[PDB]
Amino acid sequence: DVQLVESGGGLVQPGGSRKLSCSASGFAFSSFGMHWVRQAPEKGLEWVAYISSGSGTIYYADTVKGRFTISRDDPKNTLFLQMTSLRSEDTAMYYCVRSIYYYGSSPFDFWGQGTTLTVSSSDIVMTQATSSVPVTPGESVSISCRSSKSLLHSNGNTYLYWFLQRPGQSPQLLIYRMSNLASGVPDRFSGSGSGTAFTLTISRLEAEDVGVYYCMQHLEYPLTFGAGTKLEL
Amino acid sequence: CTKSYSAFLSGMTSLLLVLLILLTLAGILFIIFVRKLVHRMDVWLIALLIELLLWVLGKMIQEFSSTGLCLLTQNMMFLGLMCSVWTHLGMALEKTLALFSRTPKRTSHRNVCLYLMGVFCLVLLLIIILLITMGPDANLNRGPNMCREGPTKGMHTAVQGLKAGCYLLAAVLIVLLTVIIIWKLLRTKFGRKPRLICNVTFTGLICAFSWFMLSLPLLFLGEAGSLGFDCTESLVARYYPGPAACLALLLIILYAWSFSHFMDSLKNQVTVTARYF
Amino acid sequence: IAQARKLVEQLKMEANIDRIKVSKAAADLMAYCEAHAKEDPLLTPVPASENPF
Amino acid sequence: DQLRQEAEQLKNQIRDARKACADATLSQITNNIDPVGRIQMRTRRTLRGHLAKIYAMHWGTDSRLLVSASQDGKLIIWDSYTTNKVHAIPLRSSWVMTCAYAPSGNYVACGGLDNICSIYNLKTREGNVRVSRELAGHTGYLSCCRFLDDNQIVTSSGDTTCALWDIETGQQTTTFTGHTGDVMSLSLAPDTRLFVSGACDASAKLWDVREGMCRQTFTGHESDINAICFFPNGNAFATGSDDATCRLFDLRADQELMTYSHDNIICGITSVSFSKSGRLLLAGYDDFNCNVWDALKADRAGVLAGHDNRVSCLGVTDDGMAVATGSWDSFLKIWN
Amino acid sequence: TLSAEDKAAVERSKMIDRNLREDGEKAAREVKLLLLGAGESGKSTIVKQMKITGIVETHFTFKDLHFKMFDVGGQRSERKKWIHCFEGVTAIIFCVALSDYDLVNRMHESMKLFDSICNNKWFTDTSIILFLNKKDLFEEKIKKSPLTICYPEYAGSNTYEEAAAYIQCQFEDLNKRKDTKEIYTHFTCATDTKNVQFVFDAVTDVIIKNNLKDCGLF
Ligand SMILES: CC(C)CCC[C@@H](C)[C@H]1CC[C@H]2[C@@H]3CC=C4C[C@@H](OC(=O)CCC(=O)O)CC[C@]4(C)[C@H]3CC[C@]12C
Repeated sequence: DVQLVESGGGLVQPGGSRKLSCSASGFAFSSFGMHWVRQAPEKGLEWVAYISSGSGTIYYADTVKGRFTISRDDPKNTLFLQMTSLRSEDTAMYYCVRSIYYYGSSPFDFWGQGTTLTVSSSDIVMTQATSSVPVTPGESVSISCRSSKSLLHSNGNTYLYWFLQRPGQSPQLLIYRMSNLASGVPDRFSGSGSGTAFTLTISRLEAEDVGVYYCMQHLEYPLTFGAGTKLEL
Repeated sequence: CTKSYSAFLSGMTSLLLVLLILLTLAGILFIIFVRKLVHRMDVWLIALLIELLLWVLGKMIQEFSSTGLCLLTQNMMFLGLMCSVWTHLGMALEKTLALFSRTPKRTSHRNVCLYLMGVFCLVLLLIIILLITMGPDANLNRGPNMCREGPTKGMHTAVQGLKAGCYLLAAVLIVLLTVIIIWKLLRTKFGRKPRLICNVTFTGLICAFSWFMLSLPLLFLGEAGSLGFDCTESLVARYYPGPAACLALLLIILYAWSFSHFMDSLKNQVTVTARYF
Repeated sequence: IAQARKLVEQLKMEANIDRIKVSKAAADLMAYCEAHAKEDPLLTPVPASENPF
Repeated sequence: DQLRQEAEQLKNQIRDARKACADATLSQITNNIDPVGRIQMRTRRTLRGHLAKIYAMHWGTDSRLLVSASQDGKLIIWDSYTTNKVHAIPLRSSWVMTCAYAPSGNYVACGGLDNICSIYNLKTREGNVRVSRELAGHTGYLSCCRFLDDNQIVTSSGDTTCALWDIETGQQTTTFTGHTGDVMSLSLAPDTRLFVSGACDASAKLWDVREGMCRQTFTGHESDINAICFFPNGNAFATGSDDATCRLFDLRADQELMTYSHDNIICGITSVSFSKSGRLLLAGYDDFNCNVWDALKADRAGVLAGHDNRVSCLGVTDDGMAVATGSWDSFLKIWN
Repeated sequence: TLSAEDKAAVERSKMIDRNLREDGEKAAREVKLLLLGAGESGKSTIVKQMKITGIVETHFTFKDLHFKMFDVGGQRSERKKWIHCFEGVTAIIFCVALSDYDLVNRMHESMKLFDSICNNKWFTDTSIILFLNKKDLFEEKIKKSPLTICYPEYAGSNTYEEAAAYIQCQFEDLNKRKDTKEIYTHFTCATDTKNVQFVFDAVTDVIIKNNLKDCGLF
């Protein structure tokens, strides 16, 4: 079975250096691009870094560039992120995401366990209105999202991704590229919308739908997550 | 000085040059279009044909323009001759490496490019060095349409000795390569054919002859102006290089005739083009 | 042996079927070809904006 | 024995029956049809990546992805819009003569001189494509294979047999016998109730997937049939054999209808496909180029000439947009 | 002008194109031999002589040169429908039993097979290693029956060497393409341990000839 187990973290002095690792066991690791995605202990998700398949293309976020290095070991199936001079904005949970890119693939499909790192004290804006709405089980619901730039590219895609984070769990892909439903996800979810105006409808909201819902863009780097919509009862 | 036109030989070396423009552009367009550069010999032959054209156009500019333009024409004719010389060296070295192979290196034309670009850039650097040393203002026109190799009678001999020394080193190398190819081609079983020894011998000896006949400026090394300043034009040695380009074309034809994929393309194209045209 | 019995049984199974006229089959092929000629991209060349290649 | 006289009498009965229903010919009915003119097709994409000769191809039902199998031991799934190789599968037998793309898109198949049809799982977890099921059972080489669902595949081999398999169990649920020479092609019907199979004994047999019996049998060619293709109606089919002749038969009339021939062509046909409306008949030849015939009037309405070796595989998309021709010079070309 | 995950699709295509190019330059330094011959000749013997159903592939290695041998004896179908898959083999190893000049002759079926594959459309330049098997039993049965019962034009003796040389020269003049291809004839038996060295010394000349063909000198 697919497993991405991260290691490294804990209490770190400010200004020191650390290195997280992500042991990948259960899949052909050398074909997958890898992402590091951050999550603050009260806020939402934000993208840290991305290394490509075969280490050819490396991208960092603008708020983390220079002092972070993402690397991989393909014979050993491990993914390192070496961080230097940790500030107070870097105390968070770090997730290890895999994503493969070809025609018809589903990026960001599997997410790691995520490790906690506690320190000692022209981008596309993706709004979501934080509408933490209560809902009874059995009825329908619709979560909205809005961008600042048209995500519909010239090729025909609409690079909007929907993620569900349950209480006490890692995130999980529901809808990739606006319309397409991921695998292992029940068909009650539906993504729809036009340029800069998106929505996710759930019909017959059952259990294990309570949680936070995020809308990410993959139109151009850096990848910017929505603020989150926390569905509840 | 005094000189002689000889309109007979001028008509000869005009007809030969306008023949060698057309019979080189036809080969270039045949290699690119109908032959599509699928084989490595198409890369070698397109290099040889473009190096002959780059010489023939320069000689035609020198003979046709009454001004002279001797810096441009002399430099491009030297570039054509030196790159033809090292293309022939590259071909007869590739055959020598083929005879001593062990495993079937079924590789396509990717290491000829590292040779051709290297030869072109190295002769470009060795003519940039000459234009830096001799200077871009020389006025070396010893006669109308006759150009020496620099106005200084010391520097002209000092660069003619360099050119002839490179030519003679290449001729000694082509003699050694043809000897070692025939010796390795006689210890095999497929190689005892007379055609495979005749082609190698007659493309080695022509190279050796035409680069020993370009190195005899090393014999007149007594600081003489015997090749460069004495004008003359009573000789036929002013009108030599038309037949020299024809000899290089015969070398190209002999290289192409022993390569059967080019030959059946020719024999098919002359069948399909002499019917509708 | 027994292969010839199976061969003549197959020939008899093929022999007793219905065979419509060649004019009817030709008219049906003509009607199918002329009924879908508007939706044929290689037959009638579409403009370059409609063309994905 | 006296059974051969019964077979000859029944063959003469069938010949008289199928000669009785020939009320006209296809040419004298299709003279009232405007010709399609000079069809000119240009090489849009040119997918390069194979190293030995390409022996098979198949499009996708989304008409964007295609698969190609070659003799260097590689299947390659190409994105034909952007010429990007989506997948490259290494085979354990370098001698593949057929390949097939599943109509759902999850699977791909290949087979050849090792008599085994391997089924690979494209849309999988854990990344790479891996072998789902090896179907062994034929005793000759595999000449064609075509998916019915994701669990049913019909193969046609060079031991004079076709077979209908079940990819979950792994064994032949049906065996179609009746050919005397090596079966070289196959073409499923649009409704996938029937399929034709052309063989080396110059006969094309219409089978029946549900009841494994030869429904009809057509003859007309003089040499071995190399390629077969259904008309888009599902009522006719065209063959291509080694005697430089394509032939449009018919199922409801049990007879040939039209002969696609030209005296300047003296080489056999390697592959055959139809246009989407059934107006054009595409045919790949041995003299290095493909031909485009008006399927109702029978004349060379076009020539696709861009290959330097023998055109081996050919396929028109499911939306009729393009034509991929793959050949023995290891190139595929997407004409449009 | 490409998207953020069209650039990665192009990068994946470049990486697997690199893998195709690497695996094709690796699998072109392999010597692909094609085994052929009549039934009960010496093919199954010479597979065992050289330290070792569809295509039967046999990999071995002799002095830094990897060999693939494709036995096609179990492909009981039409030879004219899959033989062009082997167009481009390095050499054809054709086995002929010398002790078939009286069996039911049976040397003439082998001569028709040699003439069929030696003058083929697809093997106009493929060299042929030609193994002649069981010479030590062919000389045992040459003391009794003469060679004239299979060769009526044999104006020669019944010596083993003369009969063997006549059989070899009767085989090697079947190629009409005397200049394009060549034949490497050998006399082997069960006690040799040197047939694989003849195979190596005979395909090194085909390797040199094909390297020289790539350089333009055919
Ligand atoms: C003094 C001058 C004449 C030196 C020679 C310079 C050029 C004439 C040579 C040097 C490198 C050669 C190139 C080497 C490699 C190739 C790859 C080849 O690409 C292919 O794979 C075949 C063409 C195709 O299939 O598209 C196209 C020709 C080209 C550019 C050759 C064209 C001729 C070039 C530019």
